[PDB]
Amino acid sequence: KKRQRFVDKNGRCNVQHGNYLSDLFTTLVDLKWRWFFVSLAVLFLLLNTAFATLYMLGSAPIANQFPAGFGGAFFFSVETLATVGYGDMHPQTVYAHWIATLEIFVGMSSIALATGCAFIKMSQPKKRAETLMFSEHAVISMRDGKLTLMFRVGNLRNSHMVSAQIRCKLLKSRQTPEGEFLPLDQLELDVGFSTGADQLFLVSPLTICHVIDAKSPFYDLSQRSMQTEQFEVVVILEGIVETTGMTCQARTSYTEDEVLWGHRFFPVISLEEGFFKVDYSQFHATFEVPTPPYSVKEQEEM
Amino acid sequence: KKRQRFVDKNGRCNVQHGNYLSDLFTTLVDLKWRWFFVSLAVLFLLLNTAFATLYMLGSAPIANQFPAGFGGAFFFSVETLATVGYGDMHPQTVYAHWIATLEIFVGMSSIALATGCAFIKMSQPKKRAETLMFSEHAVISMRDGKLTLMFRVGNLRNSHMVSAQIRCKLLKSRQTPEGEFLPLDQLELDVGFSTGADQLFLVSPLTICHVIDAKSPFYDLSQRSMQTEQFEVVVILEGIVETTGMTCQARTSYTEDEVLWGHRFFPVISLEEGFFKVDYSQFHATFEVPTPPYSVKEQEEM
Amino acid sequence: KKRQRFVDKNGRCNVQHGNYLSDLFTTLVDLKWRWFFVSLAVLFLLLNTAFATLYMLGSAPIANQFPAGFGGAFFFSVETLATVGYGDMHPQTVYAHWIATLEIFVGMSSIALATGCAFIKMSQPKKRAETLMFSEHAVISMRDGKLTLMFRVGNLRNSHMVSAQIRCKLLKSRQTPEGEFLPLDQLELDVGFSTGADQLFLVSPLTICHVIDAKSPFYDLSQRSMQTEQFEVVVILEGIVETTGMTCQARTSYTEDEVLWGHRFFPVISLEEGFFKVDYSQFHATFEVPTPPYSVKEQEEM
Amino acid sequence: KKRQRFVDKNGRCNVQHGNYLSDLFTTLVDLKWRWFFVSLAVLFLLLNTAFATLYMLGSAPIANQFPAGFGGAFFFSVETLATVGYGDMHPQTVYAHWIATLEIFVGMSSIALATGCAFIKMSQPKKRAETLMFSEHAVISMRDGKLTLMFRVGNLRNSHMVSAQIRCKLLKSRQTPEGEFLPLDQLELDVGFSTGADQLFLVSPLTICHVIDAKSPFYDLSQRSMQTEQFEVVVILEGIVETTGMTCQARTSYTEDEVLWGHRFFPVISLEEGFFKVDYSQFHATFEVPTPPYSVKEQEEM
Ligand SMILES: CCCCCCCCCO[C@@H]1O[C@H](CO)[C@@H](O)[C@H](O)[C@H]1O
Ligand SMILES: CCCCCCCCCO[C@@H]1O[C@H](CO)[C@@H](O)[C@H](O)[C@H]1O
Ligand SMILES: CCCCCCCCCO[C@@H]1O[C@H](CO)[C@@H](O)[C@H](O)[C@H]1O
Ligand SMILES: CCCCCCCCCO[C@@H]1O[C@H](CO)[C@@H](O)[C@H](O)[C@H]1O
Ligand SMILES: [K+]
Ligand SMILES: [K+]
Ligand SMILES: [K+]
Ligand SMILES: [K+]
Ligand SMILES: [K+]
Ligand SMILES: [K+]
Ligand SMILES: [K+]
Repeated sequence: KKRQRFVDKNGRCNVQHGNYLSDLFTTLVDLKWRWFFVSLAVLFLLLNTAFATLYMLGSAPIANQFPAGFGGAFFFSVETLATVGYGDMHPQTVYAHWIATLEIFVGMSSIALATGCAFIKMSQPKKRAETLMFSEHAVISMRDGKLTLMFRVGNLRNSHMVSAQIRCKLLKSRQTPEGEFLPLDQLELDVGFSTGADQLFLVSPLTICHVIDAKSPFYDLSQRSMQTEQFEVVVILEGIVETTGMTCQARTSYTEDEVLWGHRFFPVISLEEGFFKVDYSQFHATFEVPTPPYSVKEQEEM
Repeated sequence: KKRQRFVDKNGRCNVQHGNYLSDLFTTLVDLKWRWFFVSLAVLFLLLNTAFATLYMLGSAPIANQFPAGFGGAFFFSVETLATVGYGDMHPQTVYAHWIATLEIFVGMSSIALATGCAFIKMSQPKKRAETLMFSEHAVISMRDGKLTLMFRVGNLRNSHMVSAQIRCKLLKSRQTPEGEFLPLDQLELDVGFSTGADQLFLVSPLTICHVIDAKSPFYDLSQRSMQTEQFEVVVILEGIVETTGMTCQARTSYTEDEVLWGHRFFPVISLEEGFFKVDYSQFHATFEVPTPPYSVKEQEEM
Repeated sequence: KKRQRFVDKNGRCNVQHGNYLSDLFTTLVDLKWRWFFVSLAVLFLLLNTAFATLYMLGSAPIANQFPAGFGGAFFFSVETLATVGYGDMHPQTVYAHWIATLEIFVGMSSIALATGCAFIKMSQPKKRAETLMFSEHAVISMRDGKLTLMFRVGNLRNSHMVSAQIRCKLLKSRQTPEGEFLPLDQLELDVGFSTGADQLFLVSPLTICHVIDAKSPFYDLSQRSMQTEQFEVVVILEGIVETTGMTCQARTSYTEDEVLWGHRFFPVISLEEGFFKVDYSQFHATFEVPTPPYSVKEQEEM
Repeated sequence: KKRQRFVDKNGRCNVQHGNYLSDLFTTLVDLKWRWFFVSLAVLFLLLNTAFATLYMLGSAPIANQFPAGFGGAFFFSVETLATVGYGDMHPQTVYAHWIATLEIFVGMSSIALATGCAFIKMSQPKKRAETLMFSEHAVISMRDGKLTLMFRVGNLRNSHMVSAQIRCKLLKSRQTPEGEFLPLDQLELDVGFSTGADQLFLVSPLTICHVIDAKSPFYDLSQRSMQTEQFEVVVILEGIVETTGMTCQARTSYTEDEVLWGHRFFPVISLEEGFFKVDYSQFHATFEVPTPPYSVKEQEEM
């Protein structure tokens, strides 16, 4: 179908490199709460099954063991691991006392670790899918007298984020005049770093602008050349979740075929009574407007 | 009465979008401590009422159940959910042991979650209402030879915040020369991003300055045009609470009618004996000063 | 003695403003560990004394109460508040069960809160007094062909901090040409914001430089004028404690009499065998060097 | 062998300065999990051995003490310190009640502290050794018409970091024209601070570039002078671990002998099917390319 992009529209990078709970850690945290707990419950049962078997290795280790056999050892383990200590059943032998001592340490430890995970889980920002949105396409048309590359960004579910900032990079394979091969060269796309305009007040959707001039990597991009050019505009938006103070990031990408020459976005903001309304049905919509086909370079130099 | 502003003086945005505890989470945390705990107490009682009924489904589930009936099941639940485990009352049947096992897991879980919430609650900065203040009005008058837009900001209750930074945006509906409709266009208002002056040393109140020149959105704003202009200056102040390391933000807004042409603020700082005193009675006060009615543009080009 | 400075050498601001545990919170956290715990121990004893009296209001509330009287009620309270629940002593009446239920809730709550405080306490950076140091004096002399204001900063106890940044403000009372009174006006002192040099690699001590040119507030400062000038250079250094990720700040100040014209710092760095040594005995030391008495302005315009 | 560098290739600074758990704190946290817990287990056993001896100072302090003697006092201590409270063994004397009360307080405290440490331990980023890599050498050759200093950086184990930024400093001993001795003077090496290019999108390896021009400290560095020059390029890369929101830093260094004149890096990126592959075998590899031996200064002025 289409060429292989380096970053998916959802922000996922299609890279592959070559030849302490670090990996499974994020997994646990990533899990939805219901599966997070169902997950802890499983470990709980396993640890209890394990210590229960250890107690059974000794003879009459537990006073008033009920029910007799493995079952009682299991429930005693439960009250021990969680430090409940009803005590009707309790260690009756030195061997049982050592097993209980070890289980008590392991139980506190496990509670400590599980508690840490819960906190981090709680501090995590909601998935991008439900917080930040980018327009499917970007466009290029004249704005305030200059050919401009634009795309839209909006913050749905109020994720109470502050310190919102946006950065844009152009990914393109190229060869330098000296003959250096640069497969995924990254060029800066100025979207406000020199005016402070890249520090966003993102409440309602915004149309991000990259002015195409002599310093822009798109200085010589024309309607025609777009048809044979190969590039990828990568967008990075970062913010901090106020409630937690956690820094989050949302990313998207626009390949050459997802940039529409001679288009303009429809507005999404409208003034009502008591408030301004955001019509999300127009979020991705654009329409054609009179735009010259020439690159800024062809125009400054013709 | 007055037009509909996009941001209230208190920082609240009047926006409305279109068609895991995420929402109720902030609510709980937002609550005052007394209601936070009264809130946890309610859940505690409910969980205990719930497990108490479960125990009652079995026959003589609890040894020495006291009082007989639901009451004893309730108190046993209490000592179980909180992992106290006095044990005088304790599971007497396999059924009761399974219910207790489940309750113990739920109790640890609940303690873990409630503990997480408490921490976040503790890390939260005090409300703006009691930490950062903005002058009710902004003014425009000559300072150091240049027409300047000014407003005041101060930090009351020492919220031990560092990394204090301020940003200002001009919100205004406009139409581009190419005919693009921009309902809530955001233009940058330079208040120090090019000198480092936007990185504030906020101890005593400060008068924030926006120099009106050729690059300012207010380049052609005159006393006369102000009377028919429609805009909103949005102010964003961010800082970090030292004690907790949490990043916070305070916002305010100034509509065209809240900007006074030809005014100057009264001073609030005074040198005493041993310290400098801040007279907050003059915080919002301004007085008229000789100021030309022309815009900077009319003056540079007349 | 000397005039009243706005910021003490130790970073303390001498300001006074006018007419939920927020205040006492920092106090507790500020406390040294030994007093933090001795402080929690006191609350523990008080809470236990309180619940002990409540139990005593009922008759024979506790089974096997030992010792008889208040003492037994106190120890039972202890095992209850901390959720130990030995259970030899346990609620014997409905009244005692309600008191115990309330105490159990309060105990979990207290443990939760105390645990939160401990975490924050642990995340706090060590006091400036033992982490960041500033030279007692600043100096002004020629460096690389330009009159420069300099002072020294060093990081003692490796506080594992990253993202170290420095900012400098000139505090001075002045009157604008238009007649505006500005008691504590803050002017920016460029120390690297336009080269990235304000982002410090602070391992060994550094000499911070402010080049005095036409854009500097000190453009017309001469040896003579220094004798009658009144100002205060406020220095703000911020960093993040790597281990905890907490942002901290150290501040100092230099009044006009603490700035030495025609001086240069002695070096503190020396190359040994296997490492570079820092001689802190030379940290504050400076010596006189041939320096013209004229301000940069008198020199550019003479 | 080789001269003494100020920063090792692994980021370690070879500095030595002159004449509350702060030091041992990082140690504990630094420890691998297995040793972290084995470490807590030791304290646990010691505290229990200690309280066990205290109980033994009294006569028949514990009911149903089992086993008789120190052993029973030890196990009772265990159930007390961890707040399990089986209660079969329990305080029988006022003396034992006071010791238990003290142990209970110490146990909660210890659990609180250990829990805090665990959280911080969990929030720590994985060691650089397994997260960020720098090329062994840097090179200098022509790129896009300009003599450029380059080195490579890559992020191995996806440490989910955002807000990635890079800074570069030139460390060199020098003497100012005025005769000031500067042993370890730090000069800024521009690697994108004026284009936003220092804010990296680090997924696949990147070649960092420092353009050598009139403002560069290397303006007069030639192939010949490199042979007798003495300097050290220090590289600082900072990022935030998304999962935890913790800011981390990786550093490296390049002495004059580790900078290869007239070299170029081999590419590491290759386009496969479904993804872009990173060949880490070429990471450190460079080859010679036609490069003039003259410094930029000799060339601009010849
Ligand atoms: C007394 C019981 C208290 C239970 C409290 C449960 C809080 C669960 C919080 O979940 C988190 O909410 C965030 C939004 O706030 C999401 O961004 C995040 O992804 C999600 O994991
Ligand atoms: C042993 C018992 C210890 C109890 C400690 C209770 C600490 C409660 C802290 O509350 C928080 O204080 C912050 C200011 O410090 C406010 O900004 C924040 O809004 C508020 O929620
Ligand atoms: C199993 C018991 C574990 C006990 C752990 C106690 C850790 C105490 C940490 O104190 C903190 O250390 C920081 C430096 O690391 C200081 O900057 C900070 O001011 C100080 O409050
Ligand atoms: C119910 C039991 C749950 C146990 C959870 C154990 C989590 C251990 C996390 O360790 C941390 O992982 C980070 C990467 O995620 C590393 O960067 C860090 O160095 C390492 O210390
Ligand atoms: K118990
Ligand atoms: K018990
Ligand atoms: K606990
Ligand atoms: K942070
Ligand atoms: K944090
Ligand atoms: K317990
Ligand atoms: K218990």
